[PDB]
Formats: sequence, structure tokens, C-alpha cells
Amino acid sequence: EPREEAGALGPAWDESQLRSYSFPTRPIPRLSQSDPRAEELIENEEPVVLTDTNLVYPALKWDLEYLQENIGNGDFSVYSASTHKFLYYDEKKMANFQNFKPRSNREEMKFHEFVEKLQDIQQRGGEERLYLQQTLNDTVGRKIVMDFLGFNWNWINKQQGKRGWGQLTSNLLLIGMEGNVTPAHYDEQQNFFAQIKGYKRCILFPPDQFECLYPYPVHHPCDRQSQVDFDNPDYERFPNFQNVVGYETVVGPGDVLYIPMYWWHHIESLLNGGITITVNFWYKGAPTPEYPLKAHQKVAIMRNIEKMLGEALGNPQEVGPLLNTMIKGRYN
Amino acid sequence: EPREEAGALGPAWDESQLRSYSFPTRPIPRLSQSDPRAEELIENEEPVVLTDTNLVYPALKWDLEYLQENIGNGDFSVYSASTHKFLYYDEKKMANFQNFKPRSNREEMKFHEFVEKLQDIQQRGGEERLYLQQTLNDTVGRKIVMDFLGFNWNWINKQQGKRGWGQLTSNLLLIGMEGNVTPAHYDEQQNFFAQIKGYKRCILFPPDQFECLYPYPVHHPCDRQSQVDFDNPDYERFPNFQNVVGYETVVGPGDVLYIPMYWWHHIESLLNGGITITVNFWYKGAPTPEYPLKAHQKVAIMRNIEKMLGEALGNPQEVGPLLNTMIKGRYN
Ligand SMILES: O=C(O)CCC(=O)C(=O)O
Ligand SMILES: O=C(O)CCC(=O)C(=O)O
Ligand SMILES: [Fe+2]
Ligand SMILES: [Fe+2]
Repeated sequence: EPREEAGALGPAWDESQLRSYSFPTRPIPRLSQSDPRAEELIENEEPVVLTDTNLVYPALKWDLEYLQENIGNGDFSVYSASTHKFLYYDEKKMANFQNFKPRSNREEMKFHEFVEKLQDIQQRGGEERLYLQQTLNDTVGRKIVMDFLGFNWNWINKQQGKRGWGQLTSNLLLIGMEGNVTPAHYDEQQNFFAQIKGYKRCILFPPDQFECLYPYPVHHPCDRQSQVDFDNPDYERFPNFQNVVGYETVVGPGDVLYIPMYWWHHIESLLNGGITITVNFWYKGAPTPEYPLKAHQKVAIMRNIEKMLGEALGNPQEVGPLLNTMIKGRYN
Repeated sequence: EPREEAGALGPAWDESQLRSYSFPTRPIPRLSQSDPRAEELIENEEPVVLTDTNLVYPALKWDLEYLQENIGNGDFSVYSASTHKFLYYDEKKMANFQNFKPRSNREEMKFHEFVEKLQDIQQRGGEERLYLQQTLNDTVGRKIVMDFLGFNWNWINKQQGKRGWGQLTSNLLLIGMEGNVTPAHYDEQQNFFAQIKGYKRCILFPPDQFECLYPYPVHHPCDRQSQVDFDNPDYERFPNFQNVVGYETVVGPGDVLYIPMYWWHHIESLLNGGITITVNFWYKGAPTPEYPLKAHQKVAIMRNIEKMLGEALGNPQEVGPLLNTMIKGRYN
């Protein structure tokens, strides 16, 4: 049930802003950072929303105006799409699937250019949608650097330490239009997801739901993304999608979602909620050291078998046929 | 068409002695050892019957009486079976498939004991069948050693040399009753198959017919044997068996069949042809050094993936499910 905003400013959102899907979900716990339960959750690689880390306290004031004035003159990656769905794809892998035709394009531009584009679409009542997604780097301005420095490094570093995680690989800045969706996928890094402006509905599925989510082949540009269209699931190709069960939540300014490595996540900017801003924190996972193996370990194994076959056969497209030959009449 | 025996002793066999199966076959070439064509065949790992190598010239006189008198007092492995089919199984792997119940048993005995058993069955009109299969070793007697030494090492060593093969790992002595069958399987060694007494129908299928022959899982005791019952093929489980095509031949005393590594072979002692004697020569293949990959290389790859998964998951029985999870909805 939607939380009330302090000061009797009313419900932060309502049901009508949520997209409707075919599967049930349970709530992800929202807890204080001081609550031992949060600590058990993270320890065990289960999601949790922290409500009070102050992780990006200084970024709460960010909006387009402030960012345009201060984020520098560096290039920003902007995806454009004709649907609300921004399926991620890896350009490096595009050669090996000539028949893949992306639904969204990436364009490099200056922050002011992005803002202007956002302005033009609004005014022209256009249907185009944009999603800025760009790693924060040295080109940003002084004030931003001040802000960034003002993040609660104290708290997150301890987190990195307690969990034996690896280094911070990056912080992605995501600014998106209301209604935008990042379709379900998994990332090979641990992620603290810091919501700053707007609200994002986050739907997660644990690693052991691999059978239900049908990730594209490792060598395909959509490696790590599910093949199922959540808007119109095709149960013939993907029958187990009828057994999927999610953990969901809505994060707002100030909240931090722990999205544990290998957990599937689907992320949507609320309908009619205005733009959203988020900053994630991606850490390399801890080192691979016991049976029984954990789901994510099995996932690792499967990935590796695909990669090995790819290399050994000399053509990733040969991977499927070999696997089929391997199991039909033998293991299926 | 059956060859005529020298001296107008008539046809060495006839069609009625051949078991009938569902698939077509073509003849394997019979050539003289001096014929360059044989040499191209072996070079290219394709079967050929050599008619004049004199490889086991001294063994041609062997029969049960001579062997009993001279083969020593060592133990001999004897398989017993209630069907004409002697499916091979690897006792080391029996633990991991508690539900496998072998159709034939192995019994260790003295050659004279084997002979006696053969005598008792005959006299008692029994239906039991035996197949002696035992590697030739030091315990054999003087005369046998003389014979063995009299093999055409000159010729076979050159063969080993020309093909860069590895060492002779062994020579199996196979003595079997008329009608006995070794069901189709593949061996990971190069094999010169030297027929000595009786006739054996040999049906071979090249490595690229893997999809048609459905080998048991690598960790199963029947690893390397086809799962299809050639006598009553189950096309629902094994639909591609309807596309299988063999190379066949009948070897007799003096002939040598080159059964190249990874080639499937099915071997049968002619109905009503009396006992058979054969000696094989197994060499480790040459070393693994280019695309496109050869069929047998793909077979190697598949074997290895199965072995790796086995070890990595800690339970071979977990191998199938993982593979199924890997491909369904993804590669199939
Ligand atoms: O917020 C989004 O739209 C995507 C974020 C995401 O997928 C991630 O941080 O892994
Ligand atoms: O002759 C037989 O029955 C079996 C021989 C065989 O399978 C082999 O030498 O690989
Ligand atoms: Fe992600
Ligand atoms: Fe064999």
C-alpha cells in the first residue's frame, strides 16, 4: 500500500501508475540500515530496500536544471526508443547475429542537448522516448564532484568490506521519462541502486528462476536479458514463465535497493510520474572459493559452457546445434 | 555376394546367416595391403578390409583344442548372457546408476573351464550363450608366445608409424558362439581387427552419425554404446535412427578390418557358423594438434562437456537437468 509523503503531501503514487503483468509478487522488505535484518539480507544476497543510508544525500536536490548547469560538457549516452521498452544490447556482439535489429538506438550528446530533446518532445506531444544512461566520470563539473564526494562512502565502503566484494566498477547515471521500462535481465555485479528523483517500480526474480525467464544465448547481443515479452508472454515458447514469481517494490528519492548479483530485475518508471533519476553503484563480486551448489553458481557454469563451446567450435552460431545433439535422445 | 572358398569348397556363408535390420548399408572395400587405395583409406580414417596382411598368420591354426593345450593357466574373462546381445558395460561406473541391471555377467575362469562350459551347453541343448573376451598377457604359454611373435609386426608397426598413432595398448582375444552380437558402440582407439576363425558380420557407422545412434550418457555404464535396440528400434525416443546408414562387411580367417577411432561398430558372429575367434590390435590415437572441425572432434567436445559438468556439479545425475535448463527456450 503506497506510503504517505511526509507533511501530508499525500500518497507518493497509486496503483494506476503500475503496469499490469501476469505474475504474482511479494514485497521486498524496507528496512533501516541499522536493522540487523537488513544486514542478514545483504549478507545472504537477498534484496532489501534501505530507507535511510543517506547514500546519495547530496544528489537529492538534482534535477535537469541543476545538472545542466553543473555536469560538465562531456558526452552522454542517450537511448531512443519507439516503445516503452528499452531492451539492453551489447554492440560488441552485434556482428555475430546479423539478423538482430535493435528497437532502440544510442546517441552521444551533450547534457544540454538531451534536455532540449526532452523539451522538444514534450512540447510537440511526440511519442518518442529517451533514456539517458551514462557512467559518471572526470568530465563532470565542480559542484557535481562536490556532491559525489558527499555520498556516504563511509557506509558503502563498509558494505564492500563486510561482503568481501571487489572494487567499485562504476556508477551509472540513469535519467528516464515516465513510463520507461528496463526489461528484465541480470547483471554480474553486486548493485546498490540509489533512487534520487521520481519513483521506480522494481521487480526482482531470484537466480533459481532461470528456467522461467529464458535468457538469450550468451553470444547474443541480449545476453543476460530474458526473451520473454512481459507485456505479451508467449507461453508456447516459454512455458515456465507461467511459474515465475517476483519480489517487488517501489523506490523513491532517498531509498537504496540492494540488487544482488545474478538476481533478475525489471525496472519501470511510474506512469505519469515524471522523470526519474537514479544512480547505481556496481561492485565486482567476491571471489569464487561446497555442495550443494547455489543457483547462481549453476548459472555461472552454464554461461561458461556456452562461452567454451563458442570458442571451441569457432562459430557461436554452432553452439545450439551441438547442445541439441548432445541431449536429444540422451538427456531429455 | 558371398566369396567362394578356394578349392571349390563353396560359399563361405549365405544371406540366411545374417540378422535382418531396418537400415541400408554399403560395402566396405576389400583390398590388398599393397593397393594404394587401402593406404588412402586408412590415412583418412575410413574403414577397409585388408585381405593379405598376414597379420596373424600363425594364429590361423588356432582352435579350442590348440588354445586349451597352450594358452596357459591364467584367468580368462567370460561373459554370459540370455540373449544374443552382449551389451558392454563398465563396472567402474555401476555405482552412479544403481538402477542399471546388466543383461550379461562376467565370470573369471580357466581356459579349460570355458571350453568345458561350451561343451556342456552344446550337449545339454542349452540356450545360454558365452563370449570370452580377454586381453592377451604374460601368462600365456610358450607356443602361444611363439605364435604372437610371429604376427606381422613389420607391417603393423609401419602402420602405427605412418599414422603417428600412439602405442599398442592391447590385443583382445575374442572367442564367441555363433549368433553372438556385440551391439553398436564406438571405441576411443584405432583398431586393427584380425579375424582368425569363423566369420563376423561387421556393421560400421561413421562418427557423423552420432545424432542417429544416441549413445548413453558418458557417466553411464554403457558409455559409448548406442541406446537403440537394433532388433526393435523405438523411433519415438530415437527418431533419427530412421536415417542411419551403414558400411558393412563379412570378415573371415585372414582378413583384417580397420575400424577407425570414433567409428561406430556392430559385430555379429554368423548364425549357424560355429565359433569365432578374433584378435584386435588397439592403438592410442595420434595427438590433438583447424576449422572446420571434424565430426569426431565434435564428439570429443561433447564428451568433455559431459565429464566437466559431472565433476563441477558433484553428481553426474545432475548433468541432464542442467543441460535441459540450458537449451529449452534458448537453443532448441
Ligand atoms: O534503472 C534502470 O532502468 C536499469 C538499472 C539496472 O538495470 C541496473 O542498475 O542493473
Ligand atoms: O568382435 C566383437 O564382438 C567386438 C570387437 C569390438 O567391438 C572392438 O574390437 O572394438
Ligand atoms: Fe541491471
Ligand atoms: Fe569395439
